Amino acid sequence: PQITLWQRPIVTIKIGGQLKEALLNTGADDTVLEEVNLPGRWKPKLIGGIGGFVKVRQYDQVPIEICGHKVIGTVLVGPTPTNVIGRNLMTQIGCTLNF
Amino acid sequence: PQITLWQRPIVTIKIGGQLKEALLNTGADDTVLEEVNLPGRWKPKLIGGIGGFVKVRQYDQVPIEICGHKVIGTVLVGPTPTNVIGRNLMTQIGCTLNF
Amino acid sequence: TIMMQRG
Repeated sequence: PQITLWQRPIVTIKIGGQLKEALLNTGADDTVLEEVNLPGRWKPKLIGGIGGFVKVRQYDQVPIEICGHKVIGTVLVGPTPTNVIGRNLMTQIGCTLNF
Repeated sequence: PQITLWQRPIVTIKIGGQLKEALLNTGADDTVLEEVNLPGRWKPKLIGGIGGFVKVRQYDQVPIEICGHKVIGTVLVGPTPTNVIGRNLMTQIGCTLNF
Repeated sequence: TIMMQRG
């Protein structure tokens, strides 16, 4: 697990053979990560939309460990102010909001 | 309630006499709402920072009902793509992430 | 700061 929200919900993740930190972001649809090198196929995706769009590489069905939980989901790879775990992956780990 | 994340976590809020919809956003520090006309004193606050800053009006200790929970917190009033309930108010309603 | 994302 239960994470309170007095601080930013930053967790450790393992992806593409690297240990990283990422923000559990219920306001984000998708997961976006920077400085990762993933194997396999990708397609460009445009995200954002305020001020213009940002193009990223969309990798589908990426194995990723989020806070001890080995899951699979789409990871967008490109420049991001900070690494974001979006709802697409929070569903996979069985993460809910509770009050 | 327990809110799963397959959809955007949009909830009903009562604020300044009005009923509104807003997103439970754990990636947001602060709560930003548009088209509300709150009573009492305020100070300008600069938020965002990517591409420039956005100036909003910061109201402190605002009575607000979020999904049936009557709480008190800081509300920033200004133009926002989506009304956002940030961590500042999610702490007040006792909202946690769980997996 | 504040962190959503559409799409």
